Amino acid sequence: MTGPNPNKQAVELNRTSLYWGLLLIFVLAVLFSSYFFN
Amino acid sequence: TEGTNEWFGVDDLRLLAVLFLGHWAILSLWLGSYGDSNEDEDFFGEIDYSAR
Amino acid sequence: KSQINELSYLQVKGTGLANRCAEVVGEDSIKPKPGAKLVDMCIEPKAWAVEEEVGKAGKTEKKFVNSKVMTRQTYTLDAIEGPITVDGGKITFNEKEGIDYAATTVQLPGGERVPFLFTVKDLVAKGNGDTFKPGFQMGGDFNTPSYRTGLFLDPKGRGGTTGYDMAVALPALQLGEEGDAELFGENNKVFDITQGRIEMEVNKVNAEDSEIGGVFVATQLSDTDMGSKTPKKVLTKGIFYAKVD
Amino acid sequence: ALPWYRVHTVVLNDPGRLIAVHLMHTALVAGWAGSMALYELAVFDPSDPV
Amino acid sequence: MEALVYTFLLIGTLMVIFFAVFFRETPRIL
Amino acid sequence: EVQFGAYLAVLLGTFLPALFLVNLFIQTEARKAGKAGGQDSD
Amino acid sequence: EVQFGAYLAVLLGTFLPALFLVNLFIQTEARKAGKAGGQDSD
Amino acid sequence: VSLWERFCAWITSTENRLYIGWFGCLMFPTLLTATSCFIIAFIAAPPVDIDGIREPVAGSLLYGNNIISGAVVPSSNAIGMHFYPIWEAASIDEWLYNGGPYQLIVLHFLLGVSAYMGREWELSYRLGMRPWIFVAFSAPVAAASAVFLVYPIGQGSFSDGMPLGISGTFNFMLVFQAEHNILMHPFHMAGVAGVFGGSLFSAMHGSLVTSSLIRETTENESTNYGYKFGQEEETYNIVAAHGYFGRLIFQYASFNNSRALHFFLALWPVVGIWITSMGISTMAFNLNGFNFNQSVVDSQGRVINTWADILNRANLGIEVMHERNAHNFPLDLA
Amino acid sequence: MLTLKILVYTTVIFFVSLFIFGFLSSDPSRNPNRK
Ligand code: CLA
Ligand code: CLA
Ligand code: CLA
Ligand code: CLA
Ligand SMILES: CC(C)=CCC/C(C)=C/CC/C(C)=C/CC/C(C)=C/CC/C(C)=C/CC/C(C)=C/CC/C(C)=C/CC/C(C)=C/CC/C(C)=C/CC1=CC(=O)C(C)=C(C)C1=O
Ligand SMILES: CCCCCCCCCCCCCCCC(=O)OC[C@H](CO[C@@H]1O[C@H](CS(=O)(=O)O)[C@@H](O)[C@H](O)[C@H]1O)OC(=O)CCCCCCCCCCCCCCC
Ligand SMILES: CCCCCCCCCCCCCCCC(=O)OC[C@H](COP(=O)(O)OC[C@@H](O)CO)OC(=O)CCCCCCCCCCCCCCC
Ligand SMILES: CC1=C(/C=C/C(C)=C/C=C/C(C)=C/C=C/C=C(C)/C=C/C=C(C)/C=C/C2=C(C)CCCC2(C)C)C(C)(C)CCC1
Ligand code: OEX
Ligand SMILES: [Fe+2]
Repeated sequence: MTGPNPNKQAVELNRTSLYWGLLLIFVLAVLFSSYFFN
Repeated sequence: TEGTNEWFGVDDLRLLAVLFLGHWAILSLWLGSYGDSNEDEDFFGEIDYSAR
Repeated sequence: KSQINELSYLQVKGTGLANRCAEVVGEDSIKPKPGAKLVDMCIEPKAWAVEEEVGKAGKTEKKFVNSKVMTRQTYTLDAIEGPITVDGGKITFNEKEGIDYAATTVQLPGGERVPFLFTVKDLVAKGNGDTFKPGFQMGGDFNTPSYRTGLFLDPKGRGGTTGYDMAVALPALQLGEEGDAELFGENNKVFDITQGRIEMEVNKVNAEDSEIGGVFVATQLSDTDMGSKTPKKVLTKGIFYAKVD
Repeated sequence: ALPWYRVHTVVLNDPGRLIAVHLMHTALVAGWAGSMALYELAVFDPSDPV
Repeated sequence: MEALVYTFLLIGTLMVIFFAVFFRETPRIL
Repeated sequence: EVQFGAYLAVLLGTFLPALFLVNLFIQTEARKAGKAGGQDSD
Repeated sequence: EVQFGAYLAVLLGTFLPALFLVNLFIQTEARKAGKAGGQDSD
Repeated sequence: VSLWERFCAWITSTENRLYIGWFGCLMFPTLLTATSCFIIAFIAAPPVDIDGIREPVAGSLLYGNNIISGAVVPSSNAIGMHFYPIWEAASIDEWLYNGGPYQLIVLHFLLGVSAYMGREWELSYRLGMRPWIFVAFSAPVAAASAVFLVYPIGQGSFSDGMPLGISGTFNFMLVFQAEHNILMHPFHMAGVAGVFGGSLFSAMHGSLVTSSLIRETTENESTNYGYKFGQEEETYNIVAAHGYFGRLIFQYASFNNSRALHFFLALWPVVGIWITSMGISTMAFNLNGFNFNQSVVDSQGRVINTWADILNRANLGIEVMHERNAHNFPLDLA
Repeated sequence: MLTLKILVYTTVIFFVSLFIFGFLSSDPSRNPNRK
């Protein structure tokens, strides 16, 4: 190895942006399912 | 020809030059350190710690 | 040859020599006697070809692609006996005994494995003239038996003369008036006999040694596993050798 | 404190890990083209190329 | 189509064997 | 007749990205509970 | 002929519990980086 | 200073990630070739004539198998005991038909496992350890060489060797039962006692340590975090677990010595698998197990059945059905 | 098929010779006791 990277950061996702990203996936799953099942 | 009674499976003459150049190419590496040493230096141990 | 007969058994084994037919030396004529009986006819094919649908530039006419044999050195026939009867117009041969079948398997492009029984059983040869000559050329029909004798058991355990006759681990197929008649073809095992046409051609004879040998060409039909598939036409070529006595 | 759409910007001031990342995209592109072509040979049928 | 799942389970099992040997949490005294 | 690869498209198109977004939230709350130093940091 | 509900059994039997065990590890390392107070806690 | 001394210093260095050693010079090339051929032959390999009757048995995944049924098929009955490498096969298609990769995998396996065993010796020498972990590993090396090497030798063919698979294992065990009667043989009896006993004393020793752990944690955190790595304090009251088992059976049946205790855990399985692997070996040369068929008779002389006669009728069912086409003559001499 | 065969005898007696001349390289003296 070498030394520890000084470019370590942390990732954040608040409770607000969770519900956006969940609803984004389910609505895209509702929309595109009917075409994939054909 | 499988069940021929030939030495080390050497079917053709070309496979010998493979064997001789394999043992000797590492033998010559080995003689670069453990060769050309004194063949007349003893010990009364069970194990020798002479040199490299 | 007699050169092969010089060797002992330990010098031949493992060398692939016993597979190969002899090489007859020189050309002359030999006349078959009244009681003439053929002694050591061996047949060995050197090339195989299976009739397929070939991919030409724009067309798909049937042509022979060759194939690589995968059973190793077990293809040669040997020790084939038979009397040489003299009809007036044409000398004839009818084989009687000897090892006259050699099962083998060749592989096509694509990975398909085609087994076929290579045989000369019940051969009726007919050739021009009476005496064997370097221009002599005989041939005729032979009967191919099936590749499997009827007591062969398939993976489910079904044969023609033994075994079950229904899908033994599918017990709900024989329910109803129809039964299992949808898969009827894979239950009925039918022993099949087809025809084959070999064409031999003597070109080198010894008369001082009474042994002939030349090039043949044989066509026959591959196996079907008792009606499991459509068999395919198999052409082969090679060299033979015979002792006319 | 990076958002989820800025997580891969830790490689801006790091040339040594700029390569290790660019090698990992390469190991996925090359592994695709190998495993796609293995998938296509199980599906291809050279019975009639006409 | 069926054997594609079996292959993915096998090489996927050999991945986590690779990461367990080389990226192991190295134990340290003190 | 429907395509049987669409069940794998939809149910992994739901679950795999949605389980991803849950993970970024759980480690967000763990860092906030990590710094806070009381009863949950460990 | 195979059962087409087995793809959903296996590929969710892999992914859903295995993505669960990843989450318990990521929040474990986030709490350790949360308390540590240097460059990653935030 | 020399190039060889700078290479011997690296190849015997314990400072490597994995110790290579001089046995790794022929462990790693052998086992990576046994591996890389196994993965290909298990996934993509055409069917194999095993019975020598030109009935090819499918064994790979691309030819419609699964994890359970798929297997690297042993070599042909036509080959038998002959050495069959790639260069003595005239094409790879002729090699894969006749059971090629079974000999390439097995022979590079038994060299690599007998070199993995010597590698466990070597690192014990360079670390200052007493040497004999590799003697405990002799017991699965004895058993691996019994079903892949010794049993094909005495039966005269690799086709009787063990198929590299899961369903092929149970084809191997059942056919070995009908032809050799392994269950009545006292060396399978001495290793069933080796692994039933081995799994007993494993879970019996592992419970008495975990029972007598010392308080070092709280009830919230894990039990395992009361052991700091490399500590010098003993992590369990061994007097406590001795007084428990000293009352659970009686007093004199308990090892107070932890060294003699941890030796008996290594004795019992390893001796049980040495003896078992020389059961397959002595049954490779057709010295079968016991045969008590028609042993109990009345005074009239009629045969009275026993449990061995019921066991015989199970052996007769497998004997008349194994290799159902390969036989032509009334006695399975092979 | 006689080109592959040449390649194997190279690779075998390469590593076999590393094995043979490995233990001839004063191998008992390579212990943590002394030297
Ligand atoms: C050559 C290609 C390339 C490269 C190397 C980058 C590199 C970068 N972009 Mg950029 N970008 C690109 C193309 C590229 N971009 C294109 C084409 C667009 C238009 C869509 C954008 C739009 C864009 C925006 C709007 C932003 C960036 C940002 C960034 C930075 C961080 C990326 C990040 O955090 O994402 C992390 C991404 C994830 C954690 C998940 C993304 C999930 C995606 C949407 C779906 C999954 C991807 C899918 C599997 C890919 C299939 C392959 C397909 C590309 C063929 C980084 C410097 C950010 C930036 O400016 O840095 C400060 C930013 O805000 N990019
Ligand atoms: C280095 C480790 C190693 C070892 C031990 C083997 C061993 C073997 N391989 Mg393998 N192989 C290896 C690496 C190795 N392989 C690698 C890295 C590859 C990838 C290229 C392969 C690829 C490969 C293939 C593709 C095949 C083999 C095959 C074989 C077998 C026969 C090969 C042969 O003729 O050996 C040559 C051996 C010798 C000439 C003998 C050397 C022994 C020396 C001379 C020591 C003896 C000392 C002597 C007795 C002292 C006498 C003193 C005197 C005074 C009397 C054999 C089990 C074949 C096989 O298994 O087919 C079934 C086969 O087809 N191998
Ligand atoms: C089954 C494998 C095996 C293993 C793991 C060991 C392990 C050991 N042997 Mg040993 N040995 C063995 C078999 C084995 N032996 C056999 C069969 C013989 C008789 C030929 C010997 C003769 C022998 C002597 C004379 C010496 C050792 C020594 C040693 C120790 C150090 C390693 C060393 O330098 O030996 C080198 C390794 C060998 C000699 C055997 C190599 C075995 C290979 C890896 C696998 C088996 C292949 C087969 C036997 C070779 C056939 C070749 C042919 C096909 C061409 C170690 C405990 C040394 C020691 O410490 O003694 C105190 C020592 O001086 N051994
Ligand atoms: C209650 C039922 C019972 C029990 C407990 C046993 C117990 C046993 N039987 Mg038995 N048996 C039974 C019923 C039973 N039998 C019945 C009913 C039959 C008749 C069908 C048989 C027929 C039978 C046969 C025919 C054989 C046994 C054998 C055995 C032994 C297996 C141990 C073994 O092979 O490990 C030893 C370990 C190995 C073989 C593995 C070696 C693995 C090497 C070292 C490394 C491999 C590494 C691997 C590739 C990769 C590692 C992981 C990687 C990611 C790094 C054991 C004593 C076997 C035997 O006698 O011993 C040989 C055997 O051949 N039995
Ligand atoms: C008066 C009237 C009415 C008349 C009738 C007469 C009458 C009264 C009759 C009744 C009498 C009657 C039958 C009573 C007898 C009672 C009796 C014994 C009945 C039970 C029957 C029976 C079959 C018992 C025999 C079975 C038995 C219990 C066998 C014991 C087996 C045995 C000796 C095992 C030892 C194995 C062993 C060596 C284990 C140690 C190895 C091991 C890894 C242990 C782990 C371990 C051990 C340690 O040591 C310590 C330290 C630690 C750390 C540790 O890990
Ligand atoms: C009708 C015929 C009658 C029988 C004839 C005899 C035939 C041959 C019998 C062979 C006897 C061999 C004696 C070996 C002694 C020995 O092992 O000591 C090793 C130590 C010494 O004891 C330890 O010894 C130490 C004292 S001292 O070393 O002994 O001085 C002491 O510190 C320590 O506490 C103590 O545990 O003992 C132990 O650690 C316990 C293991 C005992 C193993 C012996 C049981 C036999 C093997 C089990 C059966 C096979 C297993 C597989 C079965 C499938
Ligand atoms: C092969 C591997 C497959 C990889 C797939 C994995 C990645 C998949 C998921 C990533 C995308 C996640 C999007 C997160 C979303 C997210 O977290 O939002 C938050 C994000 C930015 O938020 P901030 O900058 O406030 O973030 C602060 C940080 O603390 C957290 O981000 O917003 C966006 O990036 C743009 C807004 C998109 C928000 C969606 C708007 C559309 C609303 C939904 C519309 C549907 C309803 C329609 C009704 C008609
Ligand atoms: C380790 C490492 C790392 C990391 C890496 C990463 C992070 C990676 C990524 C990865 C990725 C990112 C991956 C991806 C992958 C993907 C895939 C694998 C996919 C697949 C898919 C599929 C196959 C699909 C299919 C389908 C279905 C299912 C249904 C329908 C149809 C289809 C076809 C669509 C780094 C460099 C940092 C560092 C060093 C080391
Ligand atoms: O190869 Mn496998 O199994 Ca031994 O027995 Mn004889 O050989 Mn065959 O029969 Mn039964
Ligand atoms: Fe213990």
